[PDB]
Amino acid sequence: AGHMATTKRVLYVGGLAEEVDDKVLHAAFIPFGDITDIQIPLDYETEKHRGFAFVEFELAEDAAAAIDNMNESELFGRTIRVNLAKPMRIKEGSSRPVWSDDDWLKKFSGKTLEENK
Amino acid sequence: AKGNFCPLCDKCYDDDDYESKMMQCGKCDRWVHSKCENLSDEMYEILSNLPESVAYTCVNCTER
Ligand SMILES: [Zn+2]
Ligand SMILES: [Zn+2]
Repeated sequence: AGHMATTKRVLYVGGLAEEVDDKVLHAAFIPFGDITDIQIPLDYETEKHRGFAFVEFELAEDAAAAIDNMNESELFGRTIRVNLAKPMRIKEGSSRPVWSDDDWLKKFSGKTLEENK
Repeated sequence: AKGNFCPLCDKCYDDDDYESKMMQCGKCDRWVHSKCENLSDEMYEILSNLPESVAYTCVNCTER
């Protein structure tokens, strides 16, 4: 295993089933170290997530253990993905997210950069 | 209902809202301070700038 940086902030999670909630992400992410926040964004018409969420650790070292082990983990009968989410701090006050992992969140909305202005 | 304001604290629509990192809900018009939601500043900016199809909602459009 390995990573681009250790970080000390929030980290990304994906490949989740819509049945996943913060209680599933907490029980699966707590064995490497203490967690302090978890939130799941939802689709406005169904109140379900598209298999993507966020998690925050109380320690920087235990967050590096999450990306090193949970990236091979499985939930609800399907594989999941985990990675850093610090190198995507939004440039709010100058522009919207279009230059990092936050750009693929826009590609996830459905391309959208063909109308960005 | 649960009030047209942040139910997680006694603060209101006061002028301090600029550093309170406030956000509007996406299926109702209520505003909330993101600091009472235990959200980090970067965490707030992400879930605030998430797409119009999928995003975070207030304590009455979803349980948290
Ligand atoms: Zn508040
Ligand atoms: Zn709402």
